[PDB]
Amino acid sequence: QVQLQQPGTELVRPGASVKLSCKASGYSFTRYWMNWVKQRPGQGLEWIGMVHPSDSETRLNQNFKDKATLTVDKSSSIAYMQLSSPTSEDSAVYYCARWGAYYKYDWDYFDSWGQGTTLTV
Amino acid sequence: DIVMTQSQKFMSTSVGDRVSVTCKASQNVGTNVVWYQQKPGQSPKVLIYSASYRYSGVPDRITGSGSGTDFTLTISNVQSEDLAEYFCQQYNNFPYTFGGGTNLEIK
Amino acid sequence: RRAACGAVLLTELLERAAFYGITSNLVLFLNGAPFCWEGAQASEALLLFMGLTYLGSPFGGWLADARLGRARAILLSLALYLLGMLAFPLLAAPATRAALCARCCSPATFAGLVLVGLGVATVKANITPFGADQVKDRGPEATRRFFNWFYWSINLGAILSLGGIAYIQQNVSFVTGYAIPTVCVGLAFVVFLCGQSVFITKPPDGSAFTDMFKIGGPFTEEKVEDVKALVKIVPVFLALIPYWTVYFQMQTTYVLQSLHLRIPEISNITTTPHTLPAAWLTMFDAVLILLLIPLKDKLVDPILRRHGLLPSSLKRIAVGMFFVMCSAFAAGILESKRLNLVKEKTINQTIGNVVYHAADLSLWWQVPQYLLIGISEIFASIAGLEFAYSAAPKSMQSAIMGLFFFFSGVGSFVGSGLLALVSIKAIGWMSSHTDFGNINGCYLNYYFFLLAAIQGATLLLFLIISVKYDH
Repeated sequence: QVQLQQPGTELVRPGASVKLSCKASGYSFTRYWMNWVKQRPGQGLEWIGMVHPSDSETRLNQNFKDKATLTVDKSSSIAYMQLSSPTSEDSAVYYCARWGAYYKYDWDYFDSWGQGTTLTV
Repeated sequence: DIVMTQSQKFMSTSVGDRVSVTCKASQNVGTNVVWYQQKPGQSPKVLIYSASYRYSGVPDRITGSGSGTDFTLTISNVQSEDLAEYFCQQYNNFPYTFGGGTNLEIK
Repeated sequence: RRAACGAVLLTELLERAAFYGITSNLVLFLNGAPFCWEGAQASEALLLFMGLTYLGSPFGGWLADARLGRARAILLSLALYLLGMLAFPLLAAPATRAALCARCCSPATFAGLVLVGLGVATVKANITPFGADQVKDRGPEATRRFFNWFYWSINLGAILSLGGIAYIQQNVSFVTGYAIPTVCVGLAFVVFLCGQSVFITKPPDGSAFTDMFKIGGPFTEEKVEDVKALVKIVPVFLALIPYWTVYFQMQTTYVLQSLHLRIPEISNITTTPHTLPAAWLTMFDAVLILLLIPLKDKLVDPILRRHGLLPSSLKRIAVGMFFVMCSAFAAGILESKRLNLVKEKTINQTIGNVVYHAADLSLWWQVPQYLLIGISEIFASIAGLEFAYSAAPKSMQSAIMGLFFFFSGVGSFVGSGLLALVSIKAIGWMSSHTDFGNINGCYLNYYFFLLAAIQGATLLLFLIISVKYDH
């Protein structure tokens, strides 16, 4: 019943600030790393940052530094990812993947994904 | 930044046949490769972790093998459900890098 | 003389560098292609090699004390060492592997392992009493100083090996990663041959064991006092067995815990193109000992001698046992804190090519648990060698040192058996280590506390036995 709810279309304008949300429910939010992946329409997936919603220790991707900023609202159990000044090449499907790996369990896979928010600029 | 190359972008297969998608890591990843299956209009679903294991619910026809640099996901009993893009992700080093994606073209 | 006492230290440094360059990445060498050994076959081969290095030590000492002499036995054992080492660069290199070739390349690698094990055993049994003999004529204080610097050379060889040889083996190549240990053995042999012109050599005494094997009387006073000293040194060696189990279990479980603590990864050398070797995690004890032995010899030892504290080597072994028990307790505390920490925050870090699941606890939190153990090797280890040399009979010093190393190996294997015992489902302290490969579900804190209790009991028993030994 692990559900990472995603909004869907997130049409914005270039140069603005975008805050994609991922409502994580059905599981203990603050024990698994919440990663964000980006799939362009005609390319493959690109892992863009992870955040642990217990210390908010974000292990961002170097290609996505200063673009993405991974935040967590633990009160509502939501993981936010903010793109600053998204140009024309930032339009893609952003999945909020979980990471199934924690105390005693060396599963090490993305486990449960979000439906993917289609950011269009 | 391990460039995880899936040199075959499109695999064409038939129902009941066998297709082995390949994935060559840039470096010695080890048994640290996860194969995902993104169905059309769906989020990727983990198929095979550690490059040789099987997630719960995989129909056991989708086997995984390989280690180090070369990895392979073999479907020996391709049904009509296996019409999806198969992604080869490495978690051996950060940042996690996916494969270019290989999609089965059922004929 | 300083030339002989420098040649011995240098050849021991090179021998230790070769040994640690073999052991550090032996399991992964056989596991990886093209050897394609099984998961446990490489570990079994390494265990057999270490067991050979420990079991051949008393026989390596008897060979030097009955047939060949201390000086010539080290030369022969280093020649065998080099001959067995030559297999590994030959096997790793694919051009020369065809000549040599529990797997496809089993015979060549097992012959190499056997030869290197016998060489290590004989060198370890013979080179430390031979090294002590150089300054033996200058008193027991000179012998103690030489043993301090001999352990420093051992640990410097370990530093060089686990730092450079392991890194080259894992992140550069296994041909040039295994050729350097062979060159180290060759350099040790060359150094010993060159220093033979300055070494102090005691001729062998073949009959010395015969009288010991037989029992005014039919034997002289010296030949019965040798047996009287042997039967007094045997109980002390036996009482050190649990210390050896505890310490060799530290050397493994501390690394296991290191791998599951947040290791600060380097973005320059241990970055993505390369890997962080798992030998660097074993290198911390030797790093600390490198800085602790000069402090002991220049500062701690003169003060303890001036004020008369701890004159006997057995009291020093006892304080080393106490410090290693304190290290076990500190490790248990740190592991309890870690297991509390890895329930809501587990990070992934790659060591070699294995993705360990560490806690959000800095690796340097092992500094209090390692410094103490370092002090242990300052006291319990070095003084042990002293007691294995000073208390040995004059004619069978190499044999007694080999027996001391054999009992060290018996302790190591008893510790391996104890770790396997706590891994059973009935106890389950370390049972959850094969299903997933991480100690995050394993009660390593309870195991560390068990090691601390075992070491406390051993320290009490050793105090009793040391009091009896000195009357």
